Amino acid sequence: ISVARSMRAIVNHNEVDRPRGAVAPSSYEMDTGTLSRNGDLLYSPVANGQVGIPKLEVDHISFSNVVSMMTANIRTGDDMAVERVNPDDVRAINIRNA
Amino acid sequence: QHVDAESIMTAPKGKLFHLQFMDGLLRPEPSAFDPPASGEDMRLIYPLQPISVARSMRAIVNHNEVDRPRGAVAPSSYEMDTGTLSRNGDLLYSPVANG
Amino acid sequence: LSDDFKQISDPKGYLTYSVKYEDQFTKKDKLRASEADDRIVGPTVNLFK
Amino acid sequence: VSGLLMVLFKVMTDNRLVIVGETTTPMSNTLSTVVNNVLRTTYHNNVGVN
Amino acid sequence: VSGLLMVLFKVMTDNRLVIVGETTTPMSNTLSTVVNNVLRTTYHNNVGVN
Amino acid sequence: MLQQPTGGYTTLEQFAFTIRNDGTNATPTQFLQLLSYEATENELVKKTIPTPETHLPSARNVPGNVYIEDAITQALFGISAQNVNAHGYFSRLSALALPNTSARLGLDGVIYNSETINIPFYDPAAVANFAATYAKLGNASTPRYRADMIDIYAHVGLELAGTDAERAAGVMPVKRAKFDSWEGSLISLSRDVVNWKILAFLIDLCSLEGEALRAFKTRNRDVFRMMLFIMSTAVAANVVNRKVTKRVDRVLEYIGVNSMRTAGRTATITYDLSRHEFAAKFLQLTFTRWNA
Amino acid sequence: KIATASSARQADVEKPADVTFTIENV
Repeated sequence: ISVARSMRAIVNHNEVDRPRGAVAPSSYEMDTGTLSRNGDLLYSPVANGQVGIPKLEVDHISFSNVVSMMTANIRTGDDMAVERVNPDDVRAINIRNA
Repeated sequence: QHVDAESIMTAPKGKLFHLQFMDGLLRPEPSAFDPPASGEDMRLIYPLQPISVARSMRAIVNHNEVDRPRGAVAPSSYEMDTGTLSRNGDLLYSPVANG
Repeated sequence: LSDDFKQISDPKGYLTYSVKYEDQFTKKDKLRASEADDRIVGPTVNLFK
Repeated sequence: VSGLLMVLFKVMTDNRLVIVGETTTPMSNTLSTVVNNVLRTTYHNNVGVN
Repeated sequence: VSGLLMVLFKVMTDNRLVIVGETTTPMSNTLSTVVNNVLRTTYHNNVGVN
Repeated sequence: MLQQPTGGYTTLEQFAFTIRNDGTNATPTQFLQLLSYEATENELVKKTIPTPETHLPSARNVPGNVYIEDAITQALFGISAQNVNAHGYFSRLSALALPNTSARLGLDGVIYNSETINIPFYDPAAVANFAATYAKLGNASTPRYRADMIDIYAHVGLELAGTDAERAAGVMPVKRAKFDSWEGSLISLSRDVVNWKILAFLIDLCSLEGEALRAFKTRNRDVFRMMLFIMSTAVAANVVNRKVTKRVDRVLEYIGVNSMRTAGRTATITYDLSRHEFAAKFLQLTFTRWNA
Repeated sequence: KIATASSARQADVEKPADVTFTIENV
């Protein structure tokens, strides 16, 4: 039933020993690895030689991640405006040629 | 201030003129959709000698959050030396080479 | 005694730094120095902001 | 099951695009050393739990 | 030129003689390390800019 | 002062040029190996490069320490570089060009009007040789001296995408470059380049003579090719991505053909007209020295 | 004095992005 459970019994037992059945958070909750070459999220490498497993690829939840973001608002407010200028004479307009 | 050409060609000798000069280095890039400027911005009065001689630091702002803006000036090292009193008690900068 | 000198504390120097700011430039990030490091470094950082 | 669609749907159409919020650049001397190991020069004022 | 004389003159006759002002002796633990490298046990409360 | 090695300053490990490739260090040549080209119907045909003007900017005295290396590398490669044609820096350069000037050009890339001893600095003869040509960057904007911003890039293409036969022929098909790449590969490439101490490469290119310089050209050809690649992306008319078999392949089109593009973009660094004049002049000087 | 349970959950603080007029570099 307790499938959403992450941590259990955050209290001491004899000021050192863990209570039987208390649960520390899984390591993946704290991995905050890196963006992949294409920009996918990934957990950090396990062994030094192997590449890190993508966070979407496995079933673990992970509560620290690298999010890309703009440093300040994209909508600066200098909206584009243009000088439309009409055809001089409507009869002379070339409808033809594609 | 606004200096007419006539005033520079008729100011009495020995009167101190007072000129102003832009340091436009701290001037942000134009908006990408700001309208084109048809005509030109022209300028006639220029110094004959270096002017910014009292200048110590220039453009204390980032360029791309690492690169220095072209023309920004860090303070000279001597501003920060605080060396020592000499044997007679004169002020001195710290030794350069160890010897 | 003759007043040959002029006792003073925290002496003022002959040269001082003047500074002109362009007030549209401010870092989005905000530094949080310790109170003592601000007591020391502070007049400087406030001047060369 | 109906609810799952709405999660899926609501996530299918999240168009949020992050802009940096208020940040802080603690001096290393004001941070206990482990936090300094974990911090990276600066952080959003609204660090959530972890 | 007249002004230069007054600088020279005013400096020729500066009779100020420094007395220590209010000082401070921060504990090293309250100072970020570079400041500790620069400080020398104690300093006048009125450090000016540098 | 650093005595210049017979092989040039570039032989020193102090001046190794390197670029991250998906974040790992690599020699420029092994990046250029990743590059692949698809030719099209158009043909680049290099013209003779007009000989550079003899007029250095007047060597006027200026306050402060000009940071010349950062100026040049920024104007060529830096993101949205500014004030690239401000004249003072090159006034100091032409000051270096004089036979017995007090100014010295430190390994830092700074020029110091004093003989400030503590910083090691390049041999004055070599920097005189360097400034004697590169002070001319100081007239990049002046109308009489502006470089052809268009035809010069053909040489760029030839020295980048050119096959040895295409190079000897003096003509090549216009090419569209592509390579397997990480996101932001071009910007990160430009960051890796803009940190290059190109003053060693240019002081060597100007001061070295005969067999040592010819060996120098064969040795540093990949570096010059790389600076050329960053410039080419700055002028590429269009730059995109293709998603072949999970791998993404960045595609710049087209090499060797300046588009006079001015508005910035996500893909690449982008010259304003000032940076174009600057880069053009730089290319004129640099290729004129490169082909002799 | 009776024992009591309680609960909490981390709050949303997702403001729509602010419009600063100040710029941070040249």
